[PDB]
Amino acid sequence: MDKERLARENHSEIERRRRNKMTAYITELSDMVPTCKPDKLTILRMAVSHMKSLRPSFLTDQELKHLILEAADGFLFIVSCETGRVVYVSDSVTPVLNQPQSEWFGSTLYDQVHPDDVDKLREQLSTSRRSFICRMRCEPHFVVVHCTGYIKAWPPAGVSLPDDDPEAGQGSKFCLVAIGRLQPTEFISRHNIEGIFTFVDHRCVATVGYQPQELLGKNIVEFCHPEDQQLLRDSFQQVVKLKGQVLSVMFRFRSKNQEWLWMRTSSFTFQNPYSDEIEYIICTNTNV
Amino acid sequence: SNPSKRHRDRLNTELDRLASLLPFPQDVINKLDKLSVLRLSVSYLRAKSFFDVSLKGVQDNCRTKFREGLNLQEGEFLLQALNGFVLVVTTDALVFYASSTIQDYLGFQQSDVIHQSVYELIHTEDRAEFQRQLHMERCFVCRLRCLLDGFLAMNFQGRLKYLHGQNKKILPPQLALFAIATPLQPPSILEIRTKNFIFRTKHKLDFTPTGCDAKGKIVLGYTEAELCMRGTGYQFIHAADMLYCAEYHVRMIKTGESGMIVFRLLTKDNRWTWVQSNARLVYKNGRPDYIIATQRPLTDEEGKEHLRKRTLKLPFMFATGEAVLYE
DNA sequence: CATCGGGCATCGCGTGACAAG
DNA sequence: GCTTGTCACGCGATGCCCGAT
Ligand SMILES: O=Cc1c2[nH]c3ccccc3c2cc2[nH]c3ccccc3c12
Repeated sequence: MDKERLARENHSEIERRRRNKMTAYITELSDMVPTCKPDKLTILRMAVSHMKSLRPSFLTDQELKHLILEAADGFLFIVSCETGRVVYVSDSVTPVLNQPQSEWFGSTLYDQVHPDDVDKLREQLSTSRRSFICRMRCEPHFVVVHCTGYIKAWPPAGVSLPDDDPEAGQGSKFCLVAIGRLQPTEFISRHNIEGIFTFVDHRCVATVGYQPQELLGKNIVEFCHPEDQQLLRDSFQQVVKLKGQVLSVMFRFRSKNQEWLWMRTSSFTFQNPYSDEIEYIICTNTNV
Repeated sequence: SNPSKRHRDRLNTELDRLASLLPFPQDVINKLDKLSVLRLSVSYLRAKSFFDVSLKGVQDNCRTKFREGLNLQEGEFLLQALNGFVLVVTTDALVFYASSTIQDYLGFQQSDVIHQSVYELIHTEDRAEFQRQLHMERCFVCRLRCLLDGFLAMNFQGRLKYLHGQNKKILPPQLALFAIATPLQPPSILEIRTKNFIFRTKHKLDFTPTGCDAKGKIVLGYTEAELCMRGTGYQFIHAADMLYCAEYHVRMIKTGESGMIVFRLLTKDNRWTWVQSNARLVYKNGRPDYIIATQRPLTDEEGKEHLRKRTLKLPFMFATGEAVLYE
């Protein structure tokens, strides 16, 4: 409808919006500077005033750290990939783990975690991104910590390493720099003949509230009511004597809400088609 | 000369002096346009005013010079350990702040994002969701535009805290979202994209592994000893494939050949990887001796395709889950 | 104590030049 | 060879300042 006029009008309104944006930004500046109705040049000169006073990165290092910590907590730690030796730990370790900056220094990440986890720690430290879940200590008491970090070449650029520094003789080649933060259905599962979860169906979440990683490695009897524990144990012991035969047992499984749920478990054995030996026990666990 | 041009020249002089003081590298300041000069001046002032009231160190018991140097970078260290970026969004859905690493994950320049609408970065179908999260702790997912493709799904974990020192009108502070955005973890799956990657494994008659080639170590992640110390191969099989593998093992026992089967193996990362395998019986003096399985790794797409076109229909066919393996 | 006319400064508008994409 | 956006410019309508009433 007369392209030349459409182009003209839309261009006119475009820089009309531009002028309005400029005026609005100047008004914000007027709202945000000290001394302040003044005109545009006054506000701009006082903005130069304030910005010269306040002053590369948009934030300082402490402002960036403040933003991150306000966002999602966490404490930073930097350990050597060789021995797990704690090179650095932030003060955030006190509000996160209730531990002084001092218990981690001169120490080792393996000494700060649960023993049953140290192996996994080696897994995460041997030889970019890393993400794991462990138990760190705060009788001793431990707590689940989600750790997210990366492998960095050591020493870091910019930081001066003096001669008489304790870090001067270590000479580690790689480091882990990470943040640690505190954080009517049925499902199938596979166990060894002792009762340890070796395979967990995802539906367990909708069934008992646990995630599969919370069940794998644990014996099922650990989740059973103390009065039903021997019954479930003998169910497991009998299903091994009767190859292929199905055994059902009802017991109380403690959901992660620490609530007792009545569950029916049907168990049988998987036989190796050549040797007829047992590979594992298949259980189907249903709510009641 | 003339008065209009005089006034415009004074305005441009003040604008250039504002640009000179912006806390950005010179190559970023030179490419800036006057409107975004004003925009990031305003944003810097708002940030400094918030930090003036909300903000304010090694333990002197454990202070060395090297530790002081590391403490002076603690913030950037946290930012790098985030595996993502920081976002602080006002109630007007304005980006109060975004860290530089947003460019690492979406391709947007930090100076182009700050003090701009957040919805310009978020997929339309998700914008509504984001709004509901803006109005204490917060944990959700959103698809943000990724100029490195085009979108990327990301988990936002954050909180709603009062954004002090904004001097609105005087109105009280409003709740801003302080969150960390991190990419979405792909499902616990391993898909070798290196083409032409067929690998062979050797087993004894009960499918307990005894040997494996280099590509097998690369895909499965076990050392040669590690493969043979964790029971038979049935300790490595996804529970949705155990019965099919047992049937094909019986077929190989009866005919020497198993036929092409598709199933999932457990890596050392405890991930599942698809393989189309074929098991042959080798003989010694006319009696079966060991098994030679030759496997070709598959993607998740064609793996689920093969599963959906399954010949036999056995129990646990559509089950999904996780597993562990011990020696 | 105002009110009133100068001359220049602010200010908003539409258009044309120019370039990155 | 087209789209969008930035920048300068001309151009008047009001603003501010201030002798002069
Ligand atoms: O134990 C079944 C198995 C198998 N177990 C493994 C453990 C580690 C590495 C490789 C394998 C492996 C390869 C296989 N290829 C097969 C074809 C037909 C039937 C069964 C299989 C089978």
